Amino acid sequence: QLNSTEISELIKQRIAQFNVVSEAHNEGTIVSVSDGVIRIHGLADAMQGEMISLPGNRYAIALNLERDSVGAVVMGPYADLAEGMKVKATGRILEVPVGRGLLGRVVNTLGAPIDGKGPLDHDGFSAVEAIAPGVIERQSVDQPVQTGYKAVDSMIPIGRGQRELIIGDRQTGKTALAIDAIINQRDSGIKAIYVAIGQKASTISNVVRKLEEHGALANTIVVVATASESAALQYLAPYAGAAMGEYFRDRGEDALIIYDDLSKQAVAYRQISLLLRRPPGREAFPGDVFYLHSRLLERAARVNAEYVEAFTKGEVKGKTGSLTALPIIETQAGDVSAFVPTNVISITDGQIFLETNLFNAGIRPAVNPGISVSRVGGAAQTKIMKKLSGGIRTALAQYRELAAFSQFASDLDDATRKQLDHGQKVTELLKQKQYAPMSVAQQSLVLFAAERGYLADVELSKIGSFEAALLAYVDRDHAPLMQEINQTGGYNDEIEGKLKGILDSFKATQSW
Amino acid sequence: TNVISITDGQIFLETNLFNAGIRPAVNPGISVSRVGGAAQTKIMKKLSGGIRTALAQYRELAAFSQFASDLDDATRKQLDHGQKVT
Amino acid sequence: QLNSTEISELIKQRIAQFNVVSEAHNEGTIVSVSDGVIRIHGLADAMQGEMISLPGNRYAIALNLERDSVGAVVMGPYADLAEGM
Amino acid sequence: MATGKIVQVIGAVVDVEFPQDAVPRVYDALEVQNGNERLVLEVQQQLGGGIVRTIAMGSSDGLRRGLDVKDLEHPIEVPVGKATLGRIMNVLGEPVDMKGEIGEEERWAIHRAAPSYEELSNSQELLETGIKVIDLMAPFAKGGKVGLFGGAGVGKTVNMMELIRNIAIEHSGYSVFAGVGERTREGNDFYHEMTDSNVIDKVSLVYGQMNEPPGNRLRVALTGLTMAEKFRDEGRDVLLFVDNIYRYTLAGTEVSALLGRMPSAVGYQPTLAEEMGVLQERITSTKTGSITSVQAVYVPADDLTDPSPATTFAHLDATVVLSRQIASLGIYPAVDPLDSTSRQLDPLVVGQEHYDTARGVQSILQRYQELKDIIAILGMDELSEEDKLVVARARKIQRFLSQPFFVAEVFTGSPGKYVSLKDTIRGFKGIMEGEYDHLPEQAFYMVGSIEEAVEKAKKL
Amino acid sequence: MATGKIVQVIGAVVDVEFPQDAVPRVYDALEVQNGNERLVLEVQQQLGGGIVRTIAMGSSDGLRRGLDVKDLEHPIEVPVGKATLGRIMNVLGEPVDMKGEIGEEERWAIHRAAPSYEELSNSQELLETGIKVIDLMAPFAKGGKVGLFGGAGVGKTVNMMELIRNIAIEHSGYSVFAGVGERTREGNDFYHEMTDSNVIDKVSLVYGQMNEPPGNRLRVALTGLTMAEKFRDEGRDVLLFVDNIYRYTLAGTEVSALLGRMPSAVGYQPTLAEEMGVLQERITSTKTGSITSVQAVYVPADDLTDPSPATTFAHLDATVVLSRQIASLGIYPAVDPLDSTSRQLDPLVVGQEHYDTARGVQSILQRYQELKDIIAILGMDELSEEDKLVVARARKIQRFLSQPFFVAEVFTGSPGKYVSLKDTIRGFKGIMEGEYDHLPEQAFYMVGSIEEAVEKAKKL
Amino acid sequence: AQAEIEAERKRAREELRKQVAILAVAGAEKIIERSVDEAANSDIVDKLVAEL
Amino acid sequence: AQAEIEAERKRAREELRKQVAILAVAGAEKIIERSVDEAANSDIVDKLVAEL
Amino acid sequence: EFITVARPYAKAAFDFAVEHQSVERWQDMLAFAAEVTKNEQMAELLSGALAPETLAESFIAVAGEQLDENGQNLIRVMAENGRLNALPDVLEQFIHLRAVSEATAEVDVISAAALSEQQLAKISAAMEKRLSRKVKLNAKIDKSVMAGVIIRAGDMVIDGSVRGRLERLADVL
Ligand SMILES: Nc1ncnc2c1ncn2[C@@H]1O[C@H](COP(=O)(O)OP(=O)(O)OP(=O)(O)O)[C@@H](O)[C@H]1O
Ligand SMILES: Nc1ncnc2c1ncn2[C@@H]1O[C@H](COP(=O)(O)OP(=O)(O)O)[C@@H](O)[C@H]1O
Ligand SMILES: Nc1ncnc2c1ncn2[C@@H]1O[C@H](COP(=O)(O)OP(=O)(O)O)[C@@H](O)[C@H]1O
Ligand SMILES: [Mg+2]
Ligand SMILES: [Mg+2]
Ligand SMILES: [Mg+2]
Repeated sequence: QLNSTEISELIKQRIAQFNVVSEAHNEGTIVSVSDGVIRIHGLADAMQGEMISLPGNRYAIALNLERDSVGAVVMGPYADLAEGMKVKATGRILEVPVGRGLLGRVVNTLGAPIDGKGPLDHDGFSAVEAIAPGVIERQSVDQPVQTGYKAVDSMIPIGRGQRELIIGDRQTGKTALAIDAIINQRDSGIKAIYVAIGQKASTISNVVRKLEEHGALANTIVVVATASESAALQYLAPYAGAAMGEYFRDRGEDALIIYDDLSKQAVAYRQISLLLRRPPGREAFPGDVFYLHSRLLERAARVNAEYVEAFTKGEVKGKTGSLTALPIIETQAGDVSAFVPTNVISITDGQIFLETNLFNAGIRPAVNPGISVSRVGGAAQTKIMKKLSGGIRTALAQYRELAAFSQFASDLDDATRKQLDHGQKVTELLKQKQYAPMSVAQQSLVLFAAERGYLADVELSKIGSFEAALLAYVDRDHAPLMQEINQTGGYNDEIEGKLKGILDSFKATQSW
Repeated sequence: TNVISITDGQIFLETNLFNAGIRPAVNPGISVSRVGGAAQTKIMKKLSGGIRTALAQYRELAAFSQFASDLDDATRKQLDHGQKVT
Repeated sequence: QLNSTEISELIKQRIAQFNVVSEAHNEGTIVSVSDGVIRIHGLADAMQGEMISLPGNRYAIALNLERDSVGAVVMGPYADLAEGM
Repeated sequence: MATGKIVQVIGAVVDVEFPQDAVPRVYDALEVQNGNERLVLEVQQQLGGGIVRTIAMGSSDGLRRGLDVKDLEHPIEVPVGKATLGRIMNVLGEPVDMKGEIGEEERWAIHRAAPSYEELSNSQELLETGIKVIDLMAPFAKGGKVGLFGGAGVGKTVNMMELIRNIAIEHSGYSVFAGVGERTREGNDFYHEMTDSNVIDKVSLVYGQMNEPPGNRLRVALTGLTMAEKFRDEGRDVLLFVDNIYRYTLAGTEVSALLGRMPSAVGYQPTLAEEMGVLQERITSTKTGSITSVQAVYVPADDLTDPSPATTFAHLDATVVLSRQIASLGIYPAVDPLDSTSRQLDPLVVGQEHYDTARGVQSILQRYQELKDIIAILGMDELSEEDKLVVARARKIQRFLSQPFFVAEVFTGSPGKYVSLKDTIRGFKGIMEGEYDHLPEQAFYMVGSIEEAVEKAKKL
Repeated sequence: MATGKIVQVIGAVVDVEFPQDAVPRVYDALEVQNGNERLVLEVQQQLGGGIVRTIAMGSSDGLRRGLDVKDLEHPIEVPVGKATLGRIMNVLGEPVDMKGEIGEEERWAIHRAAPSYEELSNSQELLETGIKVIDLMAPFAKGGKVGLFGGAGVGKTVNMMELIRNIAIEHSGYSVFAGVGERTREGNDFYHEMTDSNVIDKVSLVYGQMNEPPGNRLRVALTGLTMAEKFRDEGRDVLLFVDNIYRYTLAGTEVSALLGRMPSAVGYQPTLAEEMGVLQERITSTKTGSITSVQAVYVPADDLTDPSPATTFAHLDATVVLSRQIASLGIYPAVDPLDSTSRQLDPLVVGQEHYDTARGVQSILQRYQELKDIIAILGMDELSEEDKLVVARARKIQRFLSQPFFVAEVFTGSPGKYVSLKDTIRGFKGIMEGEYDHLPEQAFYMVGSIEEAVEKAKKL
Repeated sequence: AQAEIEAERKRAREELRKQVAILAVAGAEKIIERSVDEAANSDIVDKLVAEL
Repeated sequence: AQAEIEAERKRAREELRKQVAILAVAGAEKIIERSVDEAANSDIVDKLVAEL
Repeated sequence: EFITVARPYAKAAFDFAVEHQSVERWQDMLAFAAEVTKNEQMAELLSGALAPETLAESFIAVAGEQLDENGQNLIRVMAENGRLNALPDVLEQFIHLRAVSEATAEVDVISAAALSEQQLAKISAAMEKRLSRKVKLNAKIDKSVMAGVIIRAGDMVIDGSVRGRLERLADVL
């Protein structure tokens, strides 16, 4: 701590660098203060979206350039402002710290550290509001991003550069599903970004604690706008997350971003619109809310190697960057015909519908396979999974068509009883415990087991212990094959023979 | 509901019962007195006991005990007394 | 606070002399066009439900007779009407 | 001193005009002499031109235009500390019992920031409650938030009085009860029960009940939090009971339009979620000290998807959801086990056996819901022979979730029971495993442990 | 020179003041420099006194008040003719494919009157698509319109990609594709599919991407339609593809709400049926040539009744409904043989052979639907001999309606097939007449033509 | 644990620089308060009018 | 380590009292764009010790 | 507030006063018409719900200093629109329009002390390079800007104050 010498020298470097000459600026005066909105009279040269600078290190986003006023929303505690204060119009747009140093930091939406573990070591700044890569810049998504859920990676693939909506009622596992997606990417080279809109701070601390108890936190950035922070910060926070993820995308790396509750960004934006007196639409949401999410989600993209080389000025070659988004939405009473669910259901590439009935009945994760979709689909899987999951799709489709008879089952004919029991066994197979992700080898093995009829005789209540025993058996006894599959995902008659051998040996030699 | 939230109880008069000549049609089970027995004369409190849950039970028991019945003597005396009471 | 179709040129005309009895009660000028509806200033003797004859041999139906202007709907392509006709 | 004039009066909100240079800040408190009286206004907005727009912390009637208002230069501030303890206080922190001045050393402004994310703490230490359903399905931790979501007249006050009885008498630290916009009768009963138990000198009481005008019901919860926040910062641990949080947002809605704000989803103010968050975010534990809270949350018209409950759910750790369709069966407490939930129901935390029992109970009750339509149409005889057993076990589990409460002896005579957790997971594991499967349904209704049920069966 | 000044900027809405001699008409385009970048505005209303209310055709950020606006005395107007083919353009007719300037011969304004009722000509020339289910069940003629109806993920876009490939490779007809609210991922997939399939040099592409302001997403349909009108005036038969009507109506709802019009039934703009008419009525087969169209229409939540799909039905001639259930059973292309319909499906126009083959297939499937729920309860063996034969033929028909597409060739790998209408009728009639009762069911799946069924049956 | 110690070092070697910076600018302001001179003030005017 | 750094923290507090005067004069001189051999150093030292 | 509703009457009055080269007369006519609005009683009558032209007449009666055609007609049109309370702002916008048309501007000078005159000469002449207009200084003194000067013209300002340096530096630190 005799570093005080350094301290004082650092302050001396800040003193030396102050270019004490003046610059002309444009000025205005506050004439109103209410609920976080201020009305500024003057600022003839204000621009829309500009950061206006108030007394104290505070700013406001000028959103209404009315004929004779400027409506601006304060980015922070506004109760201190007062009529008649003077205000300056910088030329600046909202820019945020960005770069590799952020990984493992928790920051608010201005990028101020909030974990308290000191300042940032960022790599410069980036504009919060940017335009996504054009049509010509994209490249079709053909790589997997593994969630580690049997239920998702088989029937609802997610590809690098896709945008998959997690949607469901309250308390059905939307956050658990996304955080397991993050945890699974600890080793996978994908850098994750978790951005929490309007959650209570103790929940944020809880999830960060779970990410630190697993290995994942060192990989990932957390961006926080707690429910006590003003609406401007809540509403902006998803853009600050995307601007952090694009630093990685535009440099050939892969990133994953998880906007928690876009259905609360929409609410903060509604509040801001109604206080600015903008004409309300349906359910009082302002009309542009589609544009609001549309521009945000369109930034999730995969960019071909030539756009990277053009951006990084030749420094990175032959690599394609990618940003994957998993927004979360909450629907009241399963109702998917509301304004915000229907907008984001229209924008995204797929949906994971989480059902509260399935969640109660024990099926966890509660993904509803019959109405969940993914428009990147088969293109994004490993070809072993691509091969094996087609039969799960059909098994469940026939089960869903037959299910109506389950309440008269005893009257049915065995020619259909076979199907109506295979459906139940494969469904009991897709249940999974939390924080327990599976490598692709294990999901492929466990799906092969059910696809080739091995489970046709195991009793329903034991399927889970069967699965656990199988995964342990293969992990000790046949590890090189798992290594091969996990490393390449390939499929061959050779691999199929090895798998048939493993199942035969297990089903005789071991027990569950 | 706004007013159920302000008072100290409610006397819910049900139209099905009222059409069946049960007058007054006090539906026990929904109606309650949030001050309870503290208000009653000691004799009335003694004699009444928890009678209103007795008639609530009798009235829901009649929900299953019309087309069939089981334990069909103790339920039979339960039903008999509930009917003579009502 | 909303202006009510009173504007710089018309107020300068009323400055010039207030009671503009000079104006015929039979004619007016378009002061707004939008979504197929137009607001006409003048036409003191328009009558509700009347046919108003636009330039280009078209018609408008006077539906709103208000304190200062007549709101009418256009019976055809409206896009080429302009303020001041 | 003066230097104001009134210029409007709409309902509860009053506009006041000051010289351009002296205009008060937001949330400052003004004062007016409403005749032979004193009235306190809290400023909410600064309009232009030296005007300011305020809410009246009192009866608005009797105010003329043109009165003179005095500008106190500080927000509302309330007594705080040991002095507050065992006394009843207004929203303005005046004493409202008949006893003397509050001898407090210190006063805090009721508007405060939440603690930093840096400061928060997390604890898994379970809190045992005597109530079978609550700590089977929705256990909660010391230092967490609990919320009782219910309709009108289903039991969210009686349940809170049992939680007070069970936790608060068996806990050493101080406690705070904030009565927000509910009956004065209940507050008086509570005060006399506390004083005739001699526990009153642990408990501080704040009361802005139903009778008061909207300003009081609006700002009283912030006072109750300010007192709990003091005791927390002292490094104690504290129990904070809020009598009905919904009345705070409702009092906000009543005033919203008069402040000139466009209405929103179902009439509510536009700032609903912020107004709720800025209160909810300061009622938390921290590394210096911890608050345990129980908040009753009324749901209007029994609609669990109304904006006010829907935005409340995200704040709370353990949510208990009462329902009228269960209470109309006489099954008190009327907790719905298929909607109750807790952040603490993890194998890591409650251990495998408890978690597995809870999930088994949920699975049975859900399977019973899936049958009620076919049972309703075709009658119970068309079920498979194993479904008749599912139904026969669910209809027992429902009753065994019932319990008689010590505070409810007034209503039903039967003496209350305290059931320990160890003693209830055993009973439910038993019923599920079908080893009490030879006992009539009414053997389980309103009993303590499973052994009182096996006894009650003998006597019919 | 630039003669007007900006006076307001509220989101995407901008107001401009002009001297009263120079006021732009409605739909006139204005231009302003948003710093180092040009921005154009389209006039939506004339209000007040030389004030004009406008929508920005580009990102609104960065606009100051007082910027200089130069008015073009044109509406928006776009390049047309052969020069466009194989280019991708935005709504303004600027390239976004980086292949440089378009090389326009002529520019046409995007706002123009529909053909008179006098100019139309009713001609019933059926289209041949090469898609077995569509050509058989839902035929449509030149000048007509087809609506592909279905939920998300069912295959509207890939069906349209296949339809483009078939029309362009087999019949050489110019096509315009207007992506109203296009997903950029799907637009890049389309561009690379058309360039790999080597059809691209006979298609012109227009994209209004989702991330663009509402003014862009609304007007793109008129740009694509104006390009189709130029090719029609050259006497060609062109085919116009619109990637959603639903997003067109959403962009119209957004623009209406931004302009502050009072909303209607479910928030939809007052003008919904007019905007739909103004778009749909220019797509007709005047005597000089023809525009045919196929249009995708998402049905939100499977209701088929909210105003955007309900209002579009009045204009469509054939409707093809895709179901996710069928798709999940793997019979792509996932038209549902019973629900799809066409006005052109009557003997007088399709011929009795075709009409009877279609009604036969419908009868066979409709009886198989009856039979499935006997087969479930009683098993196969209780059916009569002709009931088992009807089931076998119905399954073989249901399988035979599947087909491999040259554009799905990337998803499956299997090479696509084109099936002529002669072969479709001869195949379905031969199956229903039992000429192929000796082949197994799998032999029919995904083969393409009926001779390929006969061949495939050998190797299985 | 070592990462938590290094965090506490960075945190207390930021708040200390805040304390010095505040006292530095308060001292410079007092020096300016007495050092103020009409000739130097006129040179401030000359520099701002030349920069203008 | 937390008690060890608290010892280090007060030793830095000792060392910084000198440097903050040098920072105050450097700030004043950059602010006014001129050197100043100020006379009434009593005001400097009075601040220098009193708050620290 | 009335800024947005005074603009049309201000522009029309100014256009008229230009076409008749009587700007200087209109300015004081409007000043008088404004101060009549501020009278204790008239302000009450201006709020009362009387018919337009009766209010107009009661207002004209109080003015003999209005030119008997054009001032009356302005007042009567404003009465027809019930906007008589806007006069205080019609005046300000008229003044501003006059400034803009005559290409003459005012600039404020806020200083630690009175300047040396030739300083004011350099300040004005360079502001006439900054702005094209003929610039009229009106200097003021404030000890808060302990040294240097602030130039405040319109809403563009140049901060040469030592106080501005001191805090602009403080927020680096
Ligand atoms: N696969 C699983 N198996 C068992 N329990 C699970 C699983 N996934 C989630 N849960 C449990 O479900 C509960 C709710 O989880 P979570 O909070 O992730 O849902 P949510 O949708 O985020 O709720 P909210 O919308 O309130 O945030 C958690 O307590 C978690 O333990
Ligand atoms: N354990 C119980 N035993 C018997 N009755 C109960 C029990 N719990 C609640 N009740 C009934 O619930 C009714 C509603 O009272 P209360 O809980 O005050 O409703 P609210 O939740 O609206 O305050 C009371 O009249 C009481 O009789
Ligand atoms: N004939 C087909 N062959 C292969 N895949 C198909 C076919 N039809 C649809 N799909 C699949 O459906 C998914 C979405 O296709 P898309 O055309 O985008 O559907 P939509 O436009 O209806 O949303 C993709 O996985 C695509 O592979
Ligand atoms: Mg969550
Ligand atoms: Mg209650
Ligand atoms: Mg689609």
